[PDB]
Parts: sequence; C-alpha cells; structure tokens
Amino acid sequence: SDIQMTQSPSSLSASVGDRVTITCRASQSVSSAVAWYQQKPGKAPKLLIYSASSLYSGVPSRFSGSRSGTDFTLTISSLQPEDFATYYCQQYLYYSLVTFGQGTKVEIKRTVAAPSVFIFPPSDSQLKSGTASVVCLLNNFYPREAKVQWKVDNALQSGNSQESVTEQDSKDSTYSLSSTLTLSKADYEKHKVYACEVTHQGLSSPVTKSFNRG
Amino acid sequence: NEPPVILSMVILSLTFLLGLPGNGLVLWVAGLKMQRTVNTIWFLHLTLADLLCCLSLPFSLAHLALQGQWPYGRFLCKLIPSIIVLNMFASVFLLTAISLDRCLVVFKPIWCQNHRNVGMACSICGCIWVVAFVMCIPVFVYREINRCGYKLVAITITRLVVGFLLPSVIMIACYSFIVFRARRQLADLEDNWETLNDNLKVIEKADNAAQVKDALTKMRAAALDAQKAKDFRHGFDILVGQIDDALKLANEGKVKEAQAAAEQLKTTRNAYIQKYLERARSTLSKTFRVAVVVVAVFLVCWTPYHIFGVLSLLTDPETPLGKTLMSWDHVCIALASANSCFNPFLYALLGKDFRKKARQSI
Amino acid sequence: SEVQLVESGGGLVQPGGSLRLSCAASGFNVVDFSLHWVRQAPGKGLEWVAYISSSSGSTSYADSVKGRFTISADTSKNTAYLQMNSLRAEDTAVYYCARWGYWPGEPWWKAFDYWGQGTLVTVSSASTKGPSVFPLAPSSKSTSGGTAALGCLVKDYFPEPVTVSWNSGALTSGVHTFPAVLQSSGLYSLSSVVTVPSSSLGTQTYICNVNHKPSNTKVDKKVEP
Ligand SMILES: Cc1cc(C(c2ccc(Cl)cc2)c2ccc(Cl)cc2)sc1C(=O)N[C@@H](CCCN=C(N)N)C(=O)O
Repeated sequence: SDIQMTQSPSSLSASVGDRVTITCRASQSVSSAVAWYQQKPGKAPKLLIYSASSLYSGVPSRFSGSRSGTDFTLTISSLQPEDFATYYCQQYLYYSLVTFGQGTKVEIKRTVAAPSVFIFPPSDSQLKSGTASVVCLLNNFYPREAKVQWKVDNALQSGNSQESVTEQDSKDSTYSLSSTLTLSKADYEKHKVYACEVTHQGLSSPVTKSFNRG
Repeated sequence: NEPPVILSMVILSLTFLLGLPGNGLVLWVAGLKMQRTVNTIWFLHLTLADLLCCLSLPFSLAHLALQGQWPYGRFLCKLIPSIIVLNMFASVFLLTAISLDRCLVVFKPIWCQNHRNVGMACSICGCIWVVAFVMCIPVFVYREINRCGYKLVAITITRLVVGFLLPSVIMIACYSFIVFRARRQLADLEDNWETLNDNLKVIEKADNAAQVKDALTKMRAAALDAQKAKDFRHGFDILVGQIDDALKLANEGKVKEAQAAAEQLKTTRNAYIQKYLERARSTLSKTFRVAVVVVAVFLVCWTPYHIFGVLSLLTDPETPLGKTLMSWDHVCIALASANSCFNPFLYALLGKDFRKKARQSI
Repeated sequence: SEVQLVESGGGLVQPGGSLRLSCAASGFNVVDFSLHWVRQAPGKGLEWVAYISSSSGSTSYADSVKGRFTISADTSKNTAYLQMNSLRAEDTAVYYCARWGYWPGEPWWKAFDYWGQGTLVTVSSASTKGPSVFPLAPSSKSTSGGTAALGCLVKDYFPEPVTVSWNSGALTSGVHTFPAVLQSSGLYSLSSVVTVPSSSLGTQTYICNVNHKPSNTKVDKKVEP
C-alpha cells in the first residue's frame, strides 16, 4: 500500500516577526525522507529544506527543520513580507513513493473591521435574456471566516449559489467576498422580496441587506 | 610501630613507584609527540597534576616516619599539605571537566564543533586551577604547628559540598547519559537489523509482488536509518543500490527476479552489516566497562576521605573512636592519593593512537 | 545559464482524445538526472504523476493513471515526452516537471531543486460562446454616505483570462477584481466592482470597458444610478 501522509496545519494566521510551526506525520518509518517546498500563488514551487536537516543554497536561514521518530517539524523564526505563501511537504523515499501533503497556508492578521455588505439585483438585460442573477458583495473582513446566506422571500436558500473570495490584498491585507445566485425569469419574477444575511464573526449580529422587487 | 602506619607507608610507596615513571612517560609522549588538541591539553594537565601530587609523597613518607614530629619551620608545615590539597582538588576538577566534555560532545555535537577549541580548554583549565587555589587558601591559612595540624566545621562542610558531592553527581549523570544514548543507538541498530532479517525470511518464500515490494521498501527505510548511526558507507550505498534494483525489477512484474535480487543481499549483509554490528557491540561494551571502572575507582578513592572528614567533627578525639579515626586518616589519605596513580591508567593509556605512540616511543 | 525546464504542452482538449506534453531541459544533461511529473489542481495540493529514467529504461506511473498514460525520454535533444490518453475532468491541472538524482551521491537526498514553468492541461467539453456583460447598481437607496458601490458582471465565457477596466483606467482606487468560478454547465462568471462617494455619481458617469483577449469581444457598459 501507499505510505499516507497527514498535515494537520492546513491554514494558520500569524503576524510579521512571529514564529510559525508546521507539524507533519508519516504512515510508517521514512528515515527523514521528507522535504519542504514553498509555492506562491501563480508561480512554480521552490525547495527550502531537504531531509529536514540540511538547508539548501539561496534559502534564508530563518527556516529550520527537525525530526522526531516519524514526525517532522518546520520552524520559522521571524516572518517577512516576502515569504507569505503556501508550504507543502513531499516524501521522496523512492521514485514510485512520492507523496505530497495537504499544504499549509499563512496569512497576515489585521485589526477589527466591519464588512460593508451590499446586494445587487439583476438588471433589465437579465430579464431580457431569460435568466436572472443576483449578487452580494462583502468589502472588508480580516479573518476570512464568515458565512453568508440568502433569504429568498422568507426562506433560506443554499447550494445553488456560488461564492468566491480574494486573498492577499496588497492595500490593506484584508479580504473581499462575492456571492452570486442565478435563477430563471419565472423563478425570479414570482417573488417580491429578497434578502442576504451575513454572520461575520467581527459583527455583533448578523447583518441583513434586503430589497423589494418593483 | 602500628599496622595502619605501615599500611599507609606501603600504599604510598607503591603509588609513587607505579605513578611517577608512568605519568612522566605519558606527559612526555603527550607533550613532545602527540599533536596539540583539546584532549591532549586535558591529558597534559592531568599528568602535571599527578606528577605534582606524587612529588610530595616522599615528604609525606618522611613526615609519617617521624611519628608526627616536624622539626622544620612552620613554612613547610603550612605549605606542603596545602599543596597536596591543591593537587587533589585540581585532579578532581580536571576529571569532572573531562567527563563533562565527553558528555557534551555527544549531547550537542554542533555546539562543540563550532565552539570547542584549544582556547576554551585553556580557559577552563585556568578557571579550574583558580578554583583549586581558592579552595586551598583556607588550608594554608588555618594550618599551624610539635605537631603540624590545627587547634573547622564549615570548612569541611563546604569541602564536602564543592569537591565531592557536585563533581561526583555531575560525573555519574554524564556517564549515565552517555551509556543510555549508546544503548539506545545499539537498540536502534538491532531493530533495523531485525526488520531487515524478518521480512527477508518471508521474501525468500513469498508468492506476491505487493508484500515483496512493501518489505523491500521497509528494508530501504531501515538501511537509510542505520546509515546515520569508510567502507561502511560504501557497503550501505551498495546495499541501497541493490535494493533499488530489486524494486525496479519487482515493479515490472518480475517476482522471481526480485526474489533472487533480494536473496543476493545476503552476501553484502554478511560482509559488512554483521561485522559493523559486532564492532559497535564491542565498542559499547568497552566504553561501558571503562565508565564503570572509572566511576568505581573514583568512588573507592574519594569516599572514605570525606567520610572520615565528616566523622572527625561528630566524634571526640579523646574517645577511642576518635583515636581510631585519626589513625586511619593516614590510610584514607593514602587511598585518596592512589587515585593520582590510577588516573593515567584509565584516561590516557586507553587511546589506541596514544598507546601506539607510547609503544613506538620505547 | 542555470538549470531551466520548459513545457510546451499547455492548452485545452476534449474528453478523451490524446495529448502530448513536452519537457525541455537547459543547463544540464538528461542522461544523468531522472525526470518526474507532478500535478496540481486549481485550489488543491500536489500529486505525483509519473517517472522516467533516461539511463535505466525503467518507468513508473501513479495508481490512478496506470494503463492510460505513457512516458518517454530522448537523449538526443534531451527532451521528455508524456503521452496522455482518455483524459477526464480529474486530469485538468497544471503539470510540473522536476528532476531527482541518483543514489551514488548527494543530489539524491536533495529535493526538487528546479521546477518547470508549468503546463495547463484542461478538458474543454464545450465551445467558445462569448461573454455577456451586465451592470450592477443599487436598487432604490443605499444611505451609506460616501461609500457606494457599482459593478459589472461578465458571464458565460469559457477562456480563463479576461480584461476589465473602469473608464479605460481613469478610475483605479477601489477597483476589486475577483477570480472566476466554474459553473455546472461549464461556463465562468466574473464580477468587477468599485466604490465611490455618492457626490461623484451625480457629476460623472462610469463605463466598465471589458475586453476578452482569447476572442474579439469588447463591451463598453455604462453604469448609472
Ligand atoms: C590531604 C592531606 C595530606 C596530608 C599529609 C601531610 C600531613 C602533615 C604534614 Cl606536616 C605534611 C603532609 C599526609 C598524608 C598521608 C600521610 Cl600517611 C601522612 C601525611 S595532610 C592532608 C589534609 O588535608 N588534612 C586535613 C583533612 C583531614 C581530615 N580527615 C579526612 N578528610 N578524611 C586536616 O588535617 O584536617
């Protein structure tokens, strides 16, 4: 059977200068045949530590690796504005035994902020085309952990809608979210009131944005 | 005439005769022939301390032969016992520092590789000599003459605390940690060998490729683990290469060829792995015996001295027990000084290269 | 130059069919370093694909790609080739080529010291249709002060890249561009919004000029309250 590998720190938040610890566990004895790779969004990965004991050339000395039995630990002493990327672990015990981890993402922490939630209904071109699409915009939220739902005429709706979120804002290091649900013309004209609820953690109560059709 | 006095004289004479030429030759070989390293500095300091301690043994014999009567002035009576105590404390601290260094070079190898040099050894030897002189100062201060001696409790207390308890505890802890780490390494090597053998036991009669390749991957992992525990590295590289060849042959659906390639490993196994396992076992046995002998000699040499020093304050000298303690104090100090002769036979005369240099010197 | 790996098999294919990915090396010889392939789905982790040995002839494939893919190498031009057949939606990812060394030496213990540029292999299962643009403005009232919002939504476009700019770049402070999302039918949707005080809404209009590079679709959509 294939040697499984589990990576518990899927995503963790930290600040500039703080230390980061990433733990990894193997299925059986691997004999330090685990290396680490750093990949930026939209670029090819690059190695930083091999065999969990030696540092590769050109890599800053801030990264360190340790091995304890079948466990591996990657330690970053101080973060920099140039190393915020995804971290992967790969087992290289043999050519036909390559196995990658789940990946570890790092983000920058920010202060408390309230997301200005807005909602946009379909326009006239949506009704002319035969299909309508109503969207919702969440502007500024730091933890990226929030739940947004749609109140379709005093009824909750989920599954059909689709949401997206931007990451690593260059201006304020915050995050923005865009939800969108599409329906037919007869399925949209039959209702009169719509609403969108947001249960962001940084808010004292779920904020609702509603609009009446016509 | 008294049996304890004759016993002390005989012990001191034997210690002198067995220590002076040996320590002199060891110091000469370490100074004129051996290269200037850290262990060389430690051996030189130990031999110098032993020689300075043995050079005063004729004075101790002359003092004991006169039945305590010291016709010389107070200068020698205050000087020579202080010098004896100085040499004893210097030797004890040097042995403790040698044990601490031998523990640190195994505990944290990177820190020693990047910091341990000759300058640090010279500095710690100077600090040892300074501490020994500080401990010797009260001996020279409080001694006064006719019977040379005293006329005290806190001095013996701080002596037992600084010179006997802490150094012995440090040495015992260091030797125990070294023995435990070496035994753990040997256990890991034996577990790797067992994982190599038990899976081959079923590979030799297997009937499926999945179990064969799994056992071969386990063998490769065990070999990579044991490689970090010279012809040894070449043999492990050959073993790993043959294991990779067996894996490549097994992945192509050739079960019989893979079994043949796995059975071919027995040659290099019996050629390198068994030999190096026996060598590691012999090395562990040797170092364990050396540590046990050194600890036993140190204890036997330095325990009765402090025991009698403590009992001297808890027993009146006018009582027969006090007289017995005062009479056997000579035997106790002789047994303590015998450690000065037992030092080179347990620290310097055990190195193979040092033994070869000493043999070629004659 | 240093060690470099270039791919030339990027593009889109149909469900099944066949495709040929190429890997060209520069700065070293392929006769002495083994070449492997690693997949990476968009928004997922890495996954090993296959391994080819130039000086050994032995090949290896992942458990989920056996009997469908083939790998080979050519020491004349030092180029690796990967022939993929019977492709499905799971194989849509960015393939990366790497090189791991030989056991008699240090390069074996070293990790993937040099990665390739990455070749995107996706399954179309559809055809180009052309994006449709729709404005997005508040319905009746916002009362948010000097923090309003207006956007444009492009929908039903198959290719990934798309360009959008407000007033040809005159308005940039507050323009938020969100990544595209894959629908169940096979099309994509993107929303580009911007925030501006309400005082500017009653003075100057806004146009979200959107151009599609893989096609000839340019739309100038006006947004007004
Ligand atoms: C180490 C040492 C060695 C000594 C010399 C010596 C004595 C006298 C003169 Cl003039 C020259 C040399 C000697 C050694 C052996 C023999 Cl056979 C005869 C003499 S004296 C001495 C020492 O430090 N005594 C202390 C502590 C003793 C207490 N009992 C304990 N701690 N167990 C003390 O007096 O309180």
